Amino acid sequence: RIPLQIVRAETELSAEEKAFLNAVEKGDYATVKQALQEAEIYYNVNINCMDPLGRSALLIAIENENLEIMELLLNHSVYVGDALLYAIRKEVVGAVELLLSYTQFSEFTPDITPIMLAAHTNNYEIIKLLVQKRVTIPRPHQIRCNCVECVSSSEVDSLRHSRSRLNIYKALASPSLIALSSEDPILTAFRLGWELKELSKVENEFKAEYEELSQQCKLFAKDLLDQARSSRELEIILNHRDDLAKLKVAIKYHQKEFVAQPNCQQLLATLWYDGFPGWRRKHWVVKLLTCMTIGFLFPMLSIAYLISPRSNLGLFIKKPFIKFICHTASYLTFLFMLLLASQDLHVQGPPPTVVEWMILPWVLGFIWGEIKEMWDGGFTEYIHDWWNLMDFAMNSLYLATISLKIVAYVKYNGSRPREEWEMWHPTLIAEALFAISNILSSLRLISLFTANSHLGPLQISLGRMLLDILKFLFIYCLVLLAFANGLNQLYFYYETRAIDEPNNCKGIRCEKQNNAFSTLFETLQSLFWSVFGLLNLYVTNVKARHEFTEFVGATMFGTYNVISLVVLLNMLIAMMNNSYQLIADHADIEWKFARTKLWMSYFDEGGTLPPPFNIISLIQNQHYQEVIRNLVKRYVAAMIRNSKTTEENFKELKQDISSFRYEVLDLLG
Amino acid sequence: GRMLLDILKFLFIYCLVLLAFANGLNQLYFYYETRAIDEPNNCKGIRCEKQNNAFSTLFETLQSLFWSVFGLLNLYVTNVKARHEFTEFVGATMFGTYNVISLVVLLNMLIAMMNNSYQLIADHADIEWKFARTKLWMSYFDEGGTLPPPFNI
Amino acid sequence: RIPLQIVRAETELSAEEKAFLNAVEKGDYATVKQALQEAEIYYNVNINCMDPLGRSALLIAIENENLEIMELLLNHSVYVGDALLYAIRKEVVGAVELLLSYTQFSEFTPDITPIMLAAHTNNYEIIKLLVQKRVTIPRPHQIRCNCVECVSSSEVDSLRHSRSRLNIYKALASPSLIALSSEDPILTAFRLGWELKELSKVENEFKAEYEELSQQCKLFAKDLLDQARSSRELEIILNHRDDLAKLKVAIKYHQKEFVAQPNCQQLLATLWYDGFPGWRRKHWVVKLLTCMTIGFLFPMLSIAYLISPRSNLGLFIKKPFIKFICHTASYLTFLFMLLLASQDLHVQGPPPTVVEWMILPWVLGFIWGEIKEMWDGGFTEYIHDWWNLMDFAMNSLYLATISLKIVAYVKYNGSRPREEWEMWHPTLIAEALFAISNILSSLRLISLFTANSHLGPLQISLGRMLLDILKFLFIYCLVLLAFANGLNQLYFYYETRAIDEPNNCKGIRCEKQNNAFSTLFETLQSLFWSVFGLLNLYVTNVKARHEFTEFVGATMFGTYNVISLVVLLNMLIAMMNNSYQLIADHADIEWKFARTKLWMSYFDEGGTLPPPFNIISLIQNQHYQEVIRNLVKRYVAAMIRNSKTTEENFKELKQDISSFRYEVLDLLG
Amino acid sequence: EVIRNLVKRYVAAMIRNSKTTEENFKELKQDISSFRYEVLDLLG
Amino acid sequence: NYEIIKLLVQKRVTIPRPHQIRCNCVECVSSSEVDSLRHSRSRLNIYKALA
Ligand SMILES: CC(C)CCC[C@@H](C)[C@H]1CC[C@H]2[C@@H]3CC=C4C[C@@H](OC(=O)CCC(=O)O)CC[C@]4(C)[C@H]3CC[C@]12C
Ligand SMILES: CC(C)CCC[C@@H](C)[C@H]1CC[C@H]2[C@@H]3CC=C4C[C@@H](OC(=O)CCC(=O)O)CC[C@]4(C)[C@H]3CC[C@]12C
Ligand SMILES: Clc1ccc(Cn2c(CN3CCCC3)nc3ccccc32)cc1
Ligand SMILES: Clc1ccc(Cn2c(CN3CCCC3)nc3ccccc32)cc1
Ligand SMILES: [Ca+2]
Ligand SMILES: [Ca+2]
Ligand SMILES: [Zn+2]
Ligand SMILES: [Zn+2]
Ligand SMILES: [Zn+2]
Repeated sequence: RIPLQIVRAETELSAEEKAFLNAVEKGDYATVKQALQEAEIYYNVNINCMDPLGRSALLIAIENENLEIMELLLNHSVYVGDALLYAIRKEVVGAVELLLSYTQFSEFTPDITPIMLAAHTNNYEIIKLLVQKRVTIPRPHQIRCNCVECVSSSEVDSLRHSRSRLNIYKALASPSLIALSSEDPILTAFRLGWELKELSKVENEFKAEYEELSQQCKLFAKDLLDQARSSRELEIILNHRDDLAKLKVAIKYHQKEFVAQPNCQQLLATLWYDGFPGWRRKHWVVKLLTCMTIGFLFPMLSIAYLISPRSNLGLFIKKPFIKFICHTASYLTFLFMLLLASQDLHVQGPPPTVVEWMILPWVLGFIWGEIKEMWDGGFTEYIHDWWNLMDFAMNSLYLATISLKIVAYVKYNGSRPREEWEMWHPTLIAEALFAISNILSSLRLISLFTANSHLGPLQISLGRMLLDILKFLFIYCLVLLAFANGLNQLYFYYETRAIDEPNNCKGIRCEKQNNAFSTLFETLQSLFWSVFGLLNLYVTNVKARHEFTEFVGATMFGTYNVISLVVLLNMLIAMMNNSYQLIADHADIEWKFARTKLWMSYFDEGGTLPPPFNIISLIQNQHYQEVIRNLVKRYVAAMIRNSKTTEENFKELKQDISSFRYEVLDLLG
Repeated sequence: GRMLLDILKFLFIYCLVLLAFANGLNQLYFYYETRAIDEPNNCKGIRCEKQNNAFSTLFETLQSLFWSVFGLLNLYVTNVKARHEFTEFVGATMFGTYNVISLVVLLNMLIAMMNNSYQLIADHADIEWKFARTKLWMSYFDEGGTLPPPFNI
Repeated sequence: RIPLQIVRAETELSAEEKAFLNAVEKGDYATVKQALQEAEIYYNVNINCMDPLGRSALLIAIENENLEIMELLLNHSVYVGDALLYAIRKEVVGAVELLLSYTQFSEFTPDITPIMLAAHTNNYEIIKLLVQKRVTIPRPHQIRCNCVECVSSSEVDSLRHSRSRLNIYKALASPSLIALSSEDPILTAFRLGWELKELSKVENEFKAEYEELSQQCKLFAKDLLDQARSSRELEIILNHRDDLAKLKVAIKYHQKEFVAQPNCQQLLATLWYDGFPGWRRKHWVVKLLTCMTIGFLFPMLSIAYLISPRSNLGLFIKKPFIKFICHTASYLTFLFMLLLASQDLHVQGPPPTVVEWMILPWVLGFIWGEIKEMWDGGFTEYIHDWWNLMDFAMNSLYLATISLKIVAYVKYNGSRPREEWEMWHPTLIAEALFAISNILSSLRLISLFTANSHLGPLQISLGRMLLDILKFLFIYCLVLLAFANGLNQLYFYYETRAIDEPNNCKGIRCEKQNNAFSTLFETLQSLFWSVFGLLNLYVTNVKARHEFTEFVGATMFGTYNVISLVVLLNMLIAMMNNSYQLIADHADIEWKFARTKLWMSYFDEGGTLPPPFNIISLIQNQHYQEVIRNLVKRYVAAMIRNSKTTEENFKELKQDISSFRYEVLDLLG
Repeated sequence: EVIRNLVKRYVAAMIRNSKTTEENFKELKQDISSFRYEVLDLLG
Repeated sequence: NYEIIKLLVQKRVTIPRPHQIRCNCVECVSSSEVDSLRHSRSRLNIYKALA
């Protein structure tokens, strides 16, 4: 048998104390009043005694929402320590008002204060009541602060310091506490969410709590925007300066839900189709014909803007959608010329052809536009855009091409057949670089999928899955390098000269593959091509009769095949499935944020002409404050309605019924 | 690592199917075994430029059926020098049934199992990783083994 | 503007009728009583008037659970038609008892009766109250009944007939109505669930409702089994005759949940490990060593059973687990001999070797065991097992092999080299058939995965996904046949003789593939092998300079590749994913049912010896009734507890409070 | 006529389905408090 | 709510007719240009009422 006793004993209550606590629980006002009056005289009952659950009489009265018994206990001067915190957590306005007018165990940490707890409960009534007085919340220090106080607190007690910081940020990120006590609730929500996201990044632990607090701030900003009821209010909000300034700030803080607001998107769409008033209601054929017409007329629009910007055609290109169409048409003509550029080849360093002469101004315009964007935007913004990396690569390659061409033009005059050219001849390197540049230039069209409704979210999904692909590539490369090292170690003894080969061809790119694993570089290439099955099996064979060596090499090759294809590739498929399912929910918001950034990029005056043509306050504050006041009122009302539309409710109902029953029985009897 | 368990579970039935078809193909083809001298380059087996004797012995049949999973086994290996077209057709049918089972059926079922297991274990990945990392960190708290090789000797 | 009016007008209530209905809704007993007494004299208020929702005063009283006002209305003789149905649906015992003691619109169809509605509500109290009287439910006819009444009702009104049949089956399948009024609740649940499943199969519409009713009956049987509290009760239940007879009946009706009951499984496990009392608590190595020892000693156990069944070794094989081990060991030795059978070949029809002579008794034993199982079990049971099909194939092939061998032995004596043998020589056909038989024999080991905990549910999952594979194979074959027809139509003009080929080899199984699409059979084979990439591209090339024909053939081949691989194979993967996710939940129950069938197959005396050694009542009814009574009581109590542990509840609370308030105000004032 | 029958049946069925929140508990408390105040006024 | 809807329809109540989906009258374009948010909200409210 297992004897069961009380290992951690406490102080039991007497019979009279238990009876008094039972009377308090049942809500019998008369018996509780008699017990208090008798305790004043006989001192037989301790009014501050706890229960087996640790609650005192005052805590029992608070938990039952019994205001009469609460006031009766308060009038008899019972212990009140931390009772206000319990009243606030219970979210009972009457208890809070009663207690405001006036080391034991506690359910609240020592750093919790009444205003902080009210903010944690996000109860607008109690938060407003506490802010009516002079209450303050301590300022959290910098995320990476290194002052003496922060390091001293961290070293003395890391748990307490982290808990206090989390409690402070829970208090500040309260939507009700931001609705009050905040000059600009929208900007406060933006920056508070950004700081919470940064804290989530920095704090490896407590990451989920900071992430959810940041998400809560983002949702509060979105709902405040949702409360707008007219286009005038929306324009006032988005144009406020601390045009579309606040929208730009929201984009800066990655407020995807705020930007993808349907009314914000509608306003941005009206700005986007400046020229066409009825683009929303048109047939597919009409839109396609209009887009084709504007694309084919892009040089005329660019020339008209160059000559006279103030005309029906001069300023027609400054419209965002028209500007986008013209830039896309210019890039498409550039790609068409790139395709045509491959339609005498023995000249060493030939002069550029007509197609190359037409291509050159586009390349110069691309370089000039890149450096102009670099100057106008800045450094950090330029480097934050990943597409710019590709642009840089393209430009560099093109520049290299030009350089090499010039070199080949000045260093060579004779016409020698390409068969006997040097391997590192300038023309061959220039042509290879130009081909790579063509590949990258055509691949640059992916970024335009954002402008499309059907292609945008798909591109978002693929870009997000590229992260899982990158994660898997590391372990794949580790396995590939391991097996390459092993196969090269095994096979490098049987390396044969190219002369001994049947066609004087050495390597795996010959008709009969040979020396697949002779060198580490060739072993890497062989193991790569085996993924796609282009490496034949007889490459694991050697001229000598070393059948054990051939079998071991074949076994290494087979194990590599099994791992890379059966195991790693299926695991990659499973990871992609999971990630795509995870990101399918938020694809629309991500796409709309990306498309909003694309649209905003075409609102600026700079960069109007596509290549190659580019180389040739108090009242506003008062209006914003009035609109913000209206939005805050509407948001508070809506959230109260949503909250209004548990076991403690049934406990309160029972308490009310019992109190009424005792009152009636006392009045009658 | 957790999906490796599903891989191990699937490997048993795959090996059963592979052994069955290897037994059948060897039983059918072991009569037409040819010497290495008769081969065009004195090379016998499937690791030659022209594959031959793919199903002559049980070991070679196992290797041929393994390499057929990755497509490195050519079709003409189901051909014999004699004019036994029925035997060649039956051997080719056995090879094709093995291909259908191992690739179309077994591999897709393995993919489905991996999907289910990965979805199941995605929820608790963080706790498992933190437990493993805690064990790794604790392994470096002890005085013993401070010096890495070769300084430990 | 859209004018809004009442298109379907009704009869509005007067002011006094509306006031009376409001008084009834509020529960004011005094005003309702006064209104009734005044209506008796002045006839100014219609006591049977409806409301805008169609409810009368009696229906309002019933819906509020106001028994006092209900009785007051009943004492004044108000219209009571269909009020009992509303009382039953409300599941109020007091209303039902009041109404039992005593063409307008109705919420219940005309075929609904009080007992049927009570069964639909599955309320044990009301069902018992109605069954206390003499109530009956009409018998549904046969599922495929063809009497005059059924066809007449179906032709006159199919909707009404189907609705009435569904209502009757909803009534009968009520767990409370089966707990009462049923001699054998378990057998009734089994057969009722089976019949509901058959109706679901037959009725293309209403399939989901019959499926859920059948599932409900299965769950009721499982819960009744769950209520057993001792092994004596469980043995009495499972051994009842209308051993393990009721368990066999449950297996017959595919009661998977009933069979996979943990207590049923525990009893079956104790029966399964008859010899070993402590097999549950043993190490893996001990179990493996014991299994290997018993497997290696299987011939000794078989011989001991043959000689003297009554000994420590004679009856040691009759134990189910030992019998399974011996049969598995015998089959494994047979497969080992099959493997050894491939270790002079110029003899036409050679005599059987030592390995073949050892194989022959195993084949004879397999055939004898198959026919013995066919005789002992029956025809329908034998053909219902799909594995038997494979067995049949194996046996047939083996028989064919033997026949051909005999033919080749008697028809040929000379030793001619195999190179110049006929294509259809008996020896070649016999060897091909034997190889196919070996493949099938080794593949037969899949059925033993059921006996394993880790391999069982996996086999269940793969078997269930084979259905999706079969479904996909139809459309794949349609596409394959279409493209084969097209490619053959295009290419059959350029068929070349085998002599013209470089090595006198014609077809795709040559070193240089040729005539890939010349004939329909060869086109089918080429398109099949292209799925696995073994068909080379140059097969779409012809000797003539018909570049258009070659391009069109290559385009057909490429379209076939795109469809079969990119489209069809990925769709197959998606289908397999969905089906595996769907069937992962019930894998354990399916596996345990299959394993129970496997275990039961080894409980019988017949078939004890594996090949080749196989060729050398009133008191019981009273006990079952007592146990069933105990189970029914426990099940009723448990289900009532589970149900006890809506807006109408709050409406009833408000009604009670208002009635109390009116009573107090009348008593005081 | 058929549409009238269908509309009646649909209305009844949807009302039944809707019948079969914190504001409900607030209303219950309000009713109890009103009854309590009425009784206390009537007695006292 | 069927009860309240019936009570209000007992009187003479009307709901404004929404225009064509691709209507191009002067009133629609004027309302869209003056306040797109208000016009869209009113159209959505009308269609919520009718449906
Ligand atoms: C598929 C092969 C033939 C490559 C074709 C290359 C280009 C001709 C395609 C690739 C991506 C296409 C672009 C994808 C995105 C859009 C957005 C599209 O706009 C919309 O879809 C919605 C209306 C709007 O832009 O506001 C305008 C066409 C455009 C530039 C497309 C123009 C044609 C592009 C450049
Ligand atoms: C993987 C390759 C080498 C093929 C091996 C073929 C056989 C040697 C394997 C295949 C399936 C195996 C069987 C799968 C199922 C079982 C159940 C197993 O029992 C259990 O797992 C739980 C204990 C119990 O049976 O009650 C006993 C071994 C046995 C017959 C296995 C014996 C060994 C078998 C026949
Ligand atoms: Cl070699 C290259 C270099 C840079 C770039 C980047 N870049 C683009 C590309 N856009 C045009 C359609 C898809 C994205 N337009 C530009 C206009 C001005 C400056 C840079 C520009 C593309 C290609
Ligand atoms: Cl050629 C063959 C024919 C039939 C069969 C069916 N069969 C089996 C197969 N069992 C043994 C282990 C896995 C399933 N045992 C038997 C005992 C008696 C009778 C038939 C029997 C297998 C192979
Ligand atoms: Ca750029
Ligand atoms: Ca059988
Ligand atoms: Zn600090
Ligand atoms: Zn009938
Ligand atoms: Zn209009």
